[PDB]
Amino acid sequence: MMIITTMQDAIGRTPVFKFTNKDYPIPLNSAIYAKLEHLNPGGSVKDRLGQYLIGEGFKTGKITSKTTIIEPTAGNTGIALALVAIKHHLKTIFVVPEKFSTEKQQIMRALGALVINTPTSEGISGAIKKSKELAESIPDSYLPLQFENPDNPAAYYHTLAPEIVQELGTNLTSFVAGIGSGGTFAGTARYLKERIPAIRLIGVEPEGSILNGGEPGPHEIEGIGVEFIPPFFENLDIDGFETISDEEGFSYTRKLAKKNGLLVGSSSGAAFVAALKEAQRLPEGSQVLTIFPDVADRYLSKGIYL
Amino acid sequence: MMIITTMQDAIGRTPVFKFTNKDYPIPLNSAIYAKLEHLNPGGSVKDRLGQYLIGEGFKTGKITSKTTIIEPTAGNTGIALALVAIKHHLKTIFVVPEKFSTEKQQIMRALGALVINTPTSEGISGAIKKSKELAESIPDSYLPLQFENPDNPAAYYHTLAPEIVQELGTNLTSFVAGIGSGGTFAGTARYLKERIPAIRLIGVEPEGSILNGGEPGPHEIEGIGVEFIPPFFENLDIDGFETISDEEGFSYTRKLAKKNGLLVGSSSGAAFVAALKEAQRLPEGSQVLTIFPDVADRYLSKGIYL
Ligand code: MET
Repeated sequence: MMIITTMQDAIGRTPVFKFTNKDYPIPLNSAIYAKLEHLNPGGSVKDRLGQYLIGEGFKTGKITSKTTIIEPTAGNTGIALALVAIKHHLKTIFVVPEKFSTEKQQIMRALGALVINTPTSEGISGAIKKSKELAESIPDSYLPLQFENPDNPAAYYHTLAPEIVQELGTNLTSFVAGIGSGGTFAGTARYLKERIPAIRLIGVEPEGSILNGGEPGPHEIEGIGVEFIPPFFENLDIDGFETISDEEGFSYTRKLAKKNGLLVGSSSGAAFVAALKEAQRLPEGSQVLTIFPDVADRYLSKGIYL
Repeated sequence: MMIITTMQDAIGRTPVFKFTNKDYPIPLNSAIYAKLEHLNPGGSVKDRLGQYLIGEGFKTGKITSKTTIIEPTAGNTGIALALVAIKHHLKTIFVVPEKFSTEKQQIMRALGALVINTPTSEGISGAIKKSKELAESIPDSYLPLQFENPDNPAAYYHTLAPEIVQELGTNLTSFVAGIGSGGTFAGTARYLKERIPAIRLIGVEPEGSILNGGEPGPHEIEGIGVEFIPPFFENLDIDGFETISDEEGFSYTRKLAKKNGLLVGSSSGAAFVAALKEAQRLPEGSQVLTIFPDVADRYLSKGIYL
């Protein structure tokens, strides 16, 4: 491999898992390609976001040696920012709704971050509000606000999307990806659409998310789901959103481990189910791309694998 | 990176982290290189053992298509064997003392293994006894018994050690590694000694292990420690053993996360402190190799980072 002097040097260049009709009920000569972002050193796709936000921040002068980074997060963005902050010894404060993965919060604190909790029932919106309060009261603070910052999708446009095309070329029928903030989906989709105008775009949410108009509500699937429509979707021709039940998402999370040796989180299982439904509706020979965002190990304290 | 159809394709080719006097009290022009085996897809160095045992088993006829693999394990070897078994659809049975490592047992089961528990107070020896009973009573079984099988050190001799010399060359002063069964240390040391006759060999154990003549007793560090001499050391010229207290091992586990963004187990922290002591006693310009065996994530329920 390589000799590294920073864990930042290990971010990206992740493999792609190829699934065919020999693995799962998929049409003849069709394939699903899953970009394995869980193999990042921070254990999620958000490692790329962290690296990009801090890197660009130093270039624009939004981040200096004096800066405290404050961000609301479900966990992974916090881990990624804390990991990347180490090289420049930046202080970090993450606002996390309480019952999101305790493992992720432990890891954030292990990396030197302060973790402040908000109530689970105010969701991510409550975390955003609280993060804004802290920033006003902390000198030299910087609030990336992944939920609205166009640098969120741009991170993936510039890092993850080029890697996909480098490995897979332009022979893709569809791109299917879970939506939380919407950055991964929107940034990657923009890049693919520029090179593959005919590609189909499917966003994936759990039951109790609002993208298909349904009522908001709790869901065991963690990492995806929106409480507000992401602002990153305006220039995008999205073909549909796929709503995945907890039962189905966890079922395919368990199958990915048992059948394929992939130890991925419930948001990966959800994305995979959505990719299987998309492959099943397309002609033979279709090539469907998805992303597996994070590792299963941060959810062992919950049901995952039961 | 690559397109893979089995998670086995992703075993090995791990990076090496280089530490200098910028990071820790290491003499001028000296360095510590840590082979990052925690980044294997099963989360540990044992992935190499699993891959080797199954590969060679097919080669010698010890394993065929409807062999059942049986092994007593306190976790990582079970994960590795279960992960590798998937490709060839082999069934696996692991005998694990109840209360040894829950997270690791969950992962074993997730990968398709049957996990059978023994009493905690009978320790690993109770698991070994029970595993022996199963093997006799199951036709076409295979019972590696890693703790006495010479194929344990051979795995590292053939896989890990050549990879290290390809990346780092022959300018190594010392090899410092934790001892559980002793396979990693013995296999790697044999190969390094052949290529680098002057290399120093230091085995690492926690307090309450017996290699430096201390009294046997429990230790919170997980994965390393012996209550008796491993049978793998007969033809090794070992320079010393380093006994690491739980306080020191856990302290350096926390430092690796906080200072370096490395999320590694307590046996990595222990190895690292031993490597730091070794670097500190050698001339300027010395190059010390160590191995970080596994990921921190499987120990968050045990307060690894408190
Ligand atoms: C977009 S939320 C930020 C963190 C990541 N979504 C997680 O699940 O931890």
